[PDB]
Amino acid sequence: IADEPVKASLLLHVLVAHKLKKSLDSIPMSKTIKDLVGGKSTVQNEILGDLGKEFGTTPEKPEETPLEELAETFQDTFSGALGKQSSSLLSRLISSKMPGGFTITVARKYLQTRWGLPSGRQDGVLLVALSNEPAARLGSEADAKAFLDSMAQKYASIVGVDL
Amino acid sequence: STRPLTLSHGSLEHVLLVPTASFFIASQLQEQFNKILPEPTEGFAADDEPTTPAELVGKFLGYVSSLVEPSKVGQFDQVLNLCLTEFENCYLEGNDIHALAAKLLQENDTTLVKTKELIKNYITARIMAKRPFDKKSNSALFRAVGEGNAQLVAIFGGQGNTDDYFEELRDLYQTYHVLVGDLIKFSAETLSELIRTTLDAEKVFTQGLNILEWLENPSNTPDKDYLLSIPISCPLIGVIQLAHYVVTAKLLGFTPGELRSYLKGATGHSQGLVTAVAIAETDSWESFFVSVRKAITVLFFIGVRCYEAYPNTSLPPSILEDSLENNEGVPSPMLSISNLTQEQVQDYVNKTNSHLPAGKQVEISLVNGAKNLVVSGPPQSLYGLNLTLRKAKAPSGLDQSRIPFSERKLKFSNRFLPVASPFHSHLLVPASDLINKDLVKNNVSFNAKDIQIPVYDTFDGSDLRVLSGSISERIVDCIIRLPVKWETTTQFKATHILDFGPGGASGLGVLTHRNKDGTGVRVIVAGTLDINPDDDYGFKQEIFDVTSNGLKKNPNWLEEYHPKLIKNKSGKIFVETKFSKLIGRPPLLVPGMTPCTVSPDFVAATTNAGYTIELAGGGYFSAAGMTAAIDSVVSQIEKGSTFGINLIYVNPFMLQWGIPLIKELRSKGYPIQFLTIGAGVPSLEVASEYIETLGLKYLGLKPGSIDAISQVINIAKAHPNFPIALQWTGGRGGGHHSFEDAHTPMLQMYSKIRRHPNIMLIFGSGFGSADDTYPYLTGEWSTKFDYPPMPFDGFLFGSRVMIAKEVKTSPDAKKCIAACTGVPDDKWEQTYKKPTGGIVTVRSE
Amino acid sequence: FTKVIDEPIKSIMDGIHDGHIKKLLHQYYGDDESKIPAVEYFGGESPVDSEDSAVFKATSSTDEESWFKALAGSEINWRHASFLCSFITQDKMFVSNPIRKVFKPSQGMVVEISNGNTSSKTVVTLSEPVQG
Ligand SMILES: Cc1cc2nc3c(=O)[nH]c(=O)nc-3n(C[C@H](O)[C@H](O)[C@H](O)COP(=O)(O)O)c2cc1C
Ligand SMILES: *OP(=O)(O)OCC(C)(C)[C@@H](O)C(=O)NCCC(=O)NCCSC(=O)/C=C/C
Repeated sequence: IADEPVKASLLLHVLVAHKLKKSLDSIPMSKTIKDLVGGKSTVQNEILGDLGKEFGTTPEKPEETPLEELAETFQDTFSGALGKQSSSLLSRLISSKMPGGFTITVARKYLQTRWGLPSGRQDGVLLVALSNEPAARLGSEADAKAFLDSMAQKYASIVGVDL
Repeated sequence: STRPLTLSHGSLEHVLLVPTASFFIASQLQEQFNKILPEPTEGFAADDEPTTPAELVGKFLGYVSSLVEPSKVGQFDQVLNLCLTEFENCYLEGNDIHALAAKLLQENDTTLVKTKELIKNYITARIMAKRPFDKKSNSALFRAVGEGNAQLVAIFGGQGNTDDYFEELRDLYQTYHVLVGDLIKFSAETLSELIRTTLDAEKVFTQGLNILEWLENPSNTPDKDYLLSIPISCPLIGVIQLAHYVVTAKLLGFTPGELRSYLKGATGHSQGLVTAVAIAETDSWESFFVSVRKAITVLFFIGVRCYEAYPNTSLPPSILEDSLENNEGVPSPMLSISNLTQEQVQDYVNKTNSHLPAGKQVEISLVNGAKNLVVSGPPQSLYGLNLTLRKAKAPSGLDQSRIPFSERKLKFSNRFLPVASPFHSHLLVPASDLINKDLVKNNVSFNAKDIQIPVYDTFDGSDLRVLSGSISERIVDCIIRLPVKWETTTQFKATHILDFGPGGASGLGVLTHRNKDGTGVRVIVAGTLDINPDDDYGFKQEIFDVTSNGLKKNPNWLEEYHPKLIKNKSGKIFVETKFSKLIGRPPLLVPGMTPCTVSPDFVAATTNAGYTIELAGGGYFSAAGMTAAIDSVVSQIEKGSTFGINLIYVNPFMLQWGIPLIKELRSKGYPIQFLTIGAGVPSLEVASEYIETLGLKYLGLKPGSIDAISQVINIAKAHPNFPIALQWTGGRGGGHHSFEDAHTPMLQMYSKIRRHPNIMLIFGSGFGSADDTYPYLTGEWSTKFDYPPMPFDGFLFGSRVMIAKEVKTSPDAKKCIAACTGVPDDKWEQTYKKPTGGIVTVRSE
Repeated sequence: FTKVIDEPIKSIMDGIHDGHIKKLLHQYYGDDESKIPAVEYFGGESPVDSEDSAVFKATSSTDEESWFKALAGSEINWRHASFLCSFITQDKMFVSNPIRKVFKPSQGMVVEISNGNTSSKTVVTLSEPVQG
């Protein structure tokens, strides 16, 4: 289908949600990183370190800027690329929670064949998969395919795509 | 000539070398046992089936021992003796059954009930095979007591430990039936005789006291509410304690006399004290049935008369509903208030008692700790108190890390104990005179001469042998009305304390452990077999164990961390602490200070003085700028000299060039001894990368709050061989600071920190000279708070060295710093509001 | 306590260290420096924790930590440093101890120690198989 590059507002919202260990819905974009974190500066400074490694250059004081103004300031320079911090997050999601033999490229082939989603959508489906990483490894291949299918519909809901 | 017999349960196997003379009988027994044994399942998780070979051999011992008669000589005597001797030789390598029971729990997947079944079977076997415990066990702890390298004291618990105390008596009747079957039957006969003898006892014992019928058939056991009522719970808690004693005596092969003479002294908490004086009278197994009969008769009459004096009456449903909705207990006549000082609690009870009349007044009854009290009164009155308290306490989940220490709302728990009468209160006083006649009607008197070991009074801690009056009357007075000052009575010197009491891990032992942590006193729970993960207090097995694991001494912080002097061959004297021993320099460091230690000339000059200093990364904005600084430091210090690097964590954009830099400079072998992270403790993952990827000697961490200290203890435990330097600074420090007091968090956390030998604990903030740091080196600093000495490994001076010659600070700034008077630690928090000794707190960049 | 301006950093720190030494000496050594234990060199000891002519045969099972502790001996001297110091110094840089790399225990290795009590005379001799 249509290949639109992944939005920075979704990427940023996933990285914060993954770090705070909360569901993507539990973090409102209106709240600031300093408000969200609840006084735990070490968590807040690890978030600012993840954002600095992901995008590169960051605004003056990103902990007091709400996640909207921070998302659009990143988007002005954001080339659309996966990132380095997201490379490691997705590498360790696939290595630690997917069945033995089921690598990242086999999931990239499956979602392409099943949904007709290009590499720009498949990035987004893998990012929304990261924000709600399952506690235990999915032993069966069909449970990993049912998770990836459920994540596609959740990504499709968030963006507004009809399959 | 010996034909081997193969006895199995699925995958797990055992082989018995049965002689050819008796193999006929063993093959029958093998068949019958394998028919009774259920069909094996995967994991062996199913009940009544063994999990390991050792258990299977136990179940076989148990099966044979059931068939053999101890009086008549059957054909099964020889097979029993042979499978015992084979089980001993193969599984109990000289050691005691409880040592193997412990080993199975912490290694294998064996559940606790299957372990207790094994122990029952092994002991049953041993007694039915006409093989008593004649020979004295070679227990490490009791060997060490004979030599003089250990002093044993016996403490007996009381009420308010568990609501389900009777299960402890059921477990003793099941597991050790052949040892304490005769005791329990004697105690149940004595009680049954007291019911008939005492004029109106049937009235107070509504559902009778037929404890034997309740042991055989758990269906005829009354509800917990009845069992908990003091006319039952008092004598039966006696029985449980005496049983745990007998079990301990029999398995050690001692008569009660010998076991009593191995004790330096004994004491008790509440009705415990009655046992502790009965134990001290014991001589031989023939005269033990009078020492028990005394202690049953006393605990019976206390429990009867104290119930007749203040019987528990139905509580209004509204009160019980309110208590449940506020996550408090079910109102009882005794309330435990943790984490408040005795003054604070006595203030609240004085307010509550101002409005109440005489016959409804509460009063502090147990002083268990410094910050652990129990108030005893009418259960409504204590609900009254409980309401006044719920007003004053902060919410339990409230985070106060960002509120100054003084302005913090005091946090404290308060729950009702599982107990039916108000012990150590005025309400029971009318009983006193009745009890002191019931003891002289049943000729029950404790005489000083009959007591061979000192037994410590619960009120003042003085020995009971040196009283003028009756000891029985004084004990009663100490239980019914006089309070219990537990810290005051347990002031005796002893390396080991045996908690015979009920409650196991929730009993008197673990309380007494918390009271005298870091004094080098090991508490051993002598009633409950279990595995301690932390291994800070022992269980049952440690008493029996014959190996080194029998004799475990708890750490005495003043001895384990005593600061010493040492000297080189060059005759240079060092203060020798855990920290200086690593770095071979005095245990004084200059911490990373922006911009005091951003100067390479100051870092070099401090290193050249032979004192460790952090180069502050905070003064650098690029790998090149910080490389040129480090290169300049290395050009100014002697060969072999080292320094460290401080990186701020509230500056995450620095770390993404600074950590790879340190990694690269360490790979080229630059003399960077260590990295300190200021302004936040890293997460477990990033700390693990810093530890193994950077090739540093040690890692410095500056926790701000208790939660941060805990985080540093987690990082230490993850890498137990890597030295962590926990730099603790209070909020009184210069530069970015916490809201925390300097002392309080160390009082709470010091014990936990010393459990990790790799943590080198360094105290900072508010230090100028040797005079003010010496108490922290010696550890005497913590005696002013009635804690034991808590020595520190080293010290850091920040603000103190800011006016040194080699610091780039401008002459007019150094004059401005010298002008600031400064304030004592009590007045530091005023910096949040107004200029205080020329200093103020502001919100940084 | 910040009062004396342009006091040298050495004079400040020595003044604290010497203050501690003078108090510790009075309290725990009856104010007599002769009762202070002496060692060759003070340092290196990680916080975690008498034979003249010994022999040590390495195996594949040999534990690296117990191996070195054995070679080093109990007395703190040049041998103890050689076998337990993890790092040495080349000019100002800090490199992996090459003695430890060389004595790293492997099958066939045989360490003879001679005059192991007199640290001046001690000779450690590693012998390996060379053409059988
Ligand atoms: C001028 C100054 C600068 C400081 N800079 C830093 C820093 O860059 N990083 C850091 O972790 N701590 C820094 N600190 C805190 C010190 O490392 C240390 O916690 C504190 O100075 C000790 O308290 P004291 O100053 O009351 O003796 C600084 C302190 C001062 C006074
Ligand atoms: O958000 P947090 O992780 O809680 O940040 C910690 C905080 C800086 C707020 C503070 O409580 C703290 O950690 N205090 C302990 C002492 C400490 O770390 N001191 C050095 C901090 S950096 C400094 O002084 C820099 C000055 C330029």
